Amino acid sequence: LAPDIALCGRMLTVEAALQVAHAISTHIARPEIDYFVAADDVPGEDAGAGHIGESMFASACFYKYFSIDWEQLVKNLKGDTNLAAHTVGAFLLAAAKTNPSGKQNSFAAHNYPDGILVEFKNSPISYANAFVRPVSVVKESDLVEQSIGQLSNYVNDIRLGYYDEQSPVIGFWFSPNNRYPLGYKHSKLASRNIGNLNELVGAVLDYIGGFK
Amino acid sequence: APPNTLFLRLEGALQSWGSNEAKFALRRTADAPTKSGVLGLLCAAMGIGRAEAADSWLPKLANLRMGVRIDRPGIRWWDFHTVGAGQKTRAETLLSRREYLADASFLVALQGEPELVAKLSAALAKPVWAIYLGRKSCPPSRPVCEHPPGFYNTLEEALSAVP
Amino acid sequence: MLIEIHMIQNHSPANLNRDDLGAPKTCYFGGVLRSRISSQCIKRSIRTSNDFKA
Amino acid sequence: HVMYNLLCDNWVNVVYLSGKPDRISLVQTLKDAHCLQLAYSNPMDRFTVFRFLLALGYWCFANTNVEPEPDKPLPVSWIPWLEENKEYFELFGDGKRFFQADPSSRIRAITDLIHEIPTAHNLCHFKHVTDYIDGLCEACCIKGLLRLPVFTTVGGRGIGAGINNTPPFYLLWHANDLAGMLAQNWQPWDNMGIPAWLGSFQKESREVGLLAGMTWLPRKVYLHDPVPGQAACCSCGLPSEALVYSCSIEVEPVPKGLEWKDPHGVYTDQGKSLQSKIKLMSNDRYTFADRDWYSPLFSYLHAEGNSRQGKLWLVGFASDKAKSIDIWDKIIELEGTDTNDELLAQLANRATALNAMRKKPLRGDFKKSVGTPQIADIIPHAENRIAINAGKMTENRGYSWQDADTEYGELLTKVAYSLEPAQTVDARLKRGNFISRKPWPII
Ligand SMILES: [Zn+2]
Repeated sequence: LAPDIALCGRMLTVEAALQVAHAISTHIARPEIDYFVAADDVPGEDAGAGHIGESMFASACFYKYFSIDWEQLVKNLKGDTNLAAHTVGAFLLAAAKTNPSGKQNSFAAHNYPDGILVEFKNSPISYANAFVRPVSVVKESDLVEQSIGQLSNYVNDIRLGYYDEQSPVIGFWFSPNNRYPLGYKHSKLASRNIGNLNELVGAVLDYIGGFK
Repeated sequence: APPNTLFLRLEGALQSWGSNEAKFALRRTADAPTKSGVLGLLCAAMGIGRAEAADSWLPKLANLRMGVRIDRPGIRWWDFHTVGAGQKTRAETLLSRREYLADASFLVALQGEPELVAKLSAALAKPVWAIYLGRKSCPPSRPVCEHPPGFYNTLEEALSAVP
Repeated sequence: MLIEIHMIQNHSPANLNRDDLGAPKTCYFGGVLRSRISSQCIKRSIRTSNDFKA
Repeated sequence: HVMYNLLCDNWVNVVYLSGKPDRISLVQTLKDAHCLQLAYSNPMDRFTVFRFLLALGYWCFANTNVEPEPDKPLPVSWIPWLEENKEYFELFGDGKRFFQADPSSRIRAITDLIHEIPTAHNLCHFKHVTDYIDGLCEACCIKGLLRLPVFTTVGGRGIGAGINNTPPFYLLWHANDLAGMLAQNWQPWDNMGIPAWLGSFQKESREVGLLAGMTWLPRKVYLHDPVPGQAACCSCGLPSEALVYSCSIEVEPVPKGLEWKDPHGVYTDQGKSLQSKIKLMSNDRYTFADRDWYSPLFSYLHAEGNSRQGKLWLVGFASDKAKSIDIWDKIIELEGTDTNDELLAQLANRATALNAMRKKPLRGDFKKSVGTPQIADIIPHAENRIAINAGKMTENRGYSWQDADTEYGELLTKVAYSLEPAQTVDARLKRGNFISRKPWPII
């Protein structure tokens, strides 16, 4: 009855709930190379035999998508709805404040999300078609703001095209201290734009069943 | 007129419809959605498990005629996937390669009985379980239930009423 | 009910996923090359984490 | 006792040209060999099934002197002859068994004869089973038995694999019907060796023959009695009533210095087997490009094989030492003329050409660099586009290496826009110089 088995899946029927998709950047990939040299602490000053190597690195703005099945998680816990809500909140915190461990002792890219949008709908979808044009940076903008703007435009188009049919959609856009709003006007492109992770977890939990 | 065919749109950033040549480690997409692939998507849409589907639901669903139209034929991309055994017991790591179809779009038309098509289209508007494209790490980028059914004709005629 | 979470995350110059050679993992979308962090890498970081253990 | 004969019971799954899959026995198969097609998921399974069918036809022709004709179901006086000796094709018998031997004391699981299903030690991913609890039905056991003479790996202790040691590429000519398929590959020899499945171990001399070569038994094998139940097997998955859960396998070495040329084998220069050098990791002197169809298209087209005979079919099984890596197959339309040897030898070097392409660094550093790894990501897509016109490429009847070099142009521009992203002027010249990379044919 552990959370680590019911939500994520088997350790190594038991069908899970997560749908972690591949994180795809919103612009042209720019791979760069580094010419390191394995220097010697002892001077020596002889027998050079050049120690030139190469290591590749990159910097990107990734768009990440996750899904959670509520009915499957409830069936996995067989009725503990409070535990299901707690696991959803724990995953909402973890997926926001956890980074991969690959080569973080030499690059230390401990960055944080610049905006999280939580949505509830019947059919599944991914807003990957928003960045079919690679993001080009201009004078009065940066990469993050333009990516968020393209996401806002795609959300606007989707809610203009795929909406109603006795099924309104609900958004829960979040940004740290509201520094990156999701568009301007247009009913704020979603419901309340809030500026705290704890408030986002609380809003989702109180929307699902009025949980704690 | 009662509906005859059903339309499915399969398009995502990555997708993979495996084939029989994937036997040990290398997993390959063929070129396009297969009948067994889309008839697991439909089965997961109406919430039929792996058991209880072979005896009842699969024989009726396999009695269909389907055709796939291909736009943006896709670029095959390979992925170095490692499965860590341990972290029998050993510290070994298993290596494999998996193929994906990047930037692809497929239109599937399934033609058959009217009320079966109506039930399938009613199930697709709100699927019971999660719907992916071949592998669970590949969600759709456009809604699967995007085109309406109709009393069309044979599959060449059914694969012409979509822009 | 189907909860969906979307995130936009800009990263410092790093190398979070690798091929068998050493380059960062990439993919193709929209006519260009895009840096990619794989699905099974993200699921392994979320699992077995101190946040997910506390 | 327990009765199970090859001819009496249905164990071959085929598909008719009318679209109806079915499972039928041996007597029905050769009765209607001109109206169906063998349908096996694993290409090696149908290859060994065809090889056993060809060997049986060779023996019956050797004992009836009837040459099969095209478009006929089969020659007459073959079904009654196979019914004459129906006791020889016995499984789970008393004293007479088919493709089996004495009851050795060593006991092994039934999953050792199946390569795709994991066995003791190693790992068990991609196939969730356990030993002695998952069994094999009455057809998959014969499937594993027929795979013995041609796809036996080297293994650990007990290095001696079989008559071909490391399993090489197996090339054969295709058709659209089973009776038609046997006609293209019907090449009787001067002597039809000796039977090797007639219940005799038959210690021969140094020189062996076709009937004693195609039916080799590198390991002594004995299958246990069926166990009642209802579960399905781990290979084909059809629910049944009986299953086999264990077997007696002990290794046996072939005599050294044996003389045997495989009719469907490929050899490099001195009889060493040409295997498939496809792996998972990209290392030095190998860049992963998949579909090693170009590798065996020189030796097979150099020793009494420079004909058309319809279309060619390559079956390739790749393994290192004991561990199996992959199995694949490729069809090729081969209705062209002869080819110059130099260009064909250059064609059968694409792996080295692509590795030399990948190993070149971006600006020039040498030492031991991996070159440009972003090129290695686009190679398996460009090679799959070239393989569409694989029939034209071999005989230069509309295709060439210089024609194939234009496929990389569409993708190297997209790679260069990422490798030199600056909007300056020297970046444009760097992109223009990087776009021009093409593979270089070497021998
Ligand atoms: Zn079976």
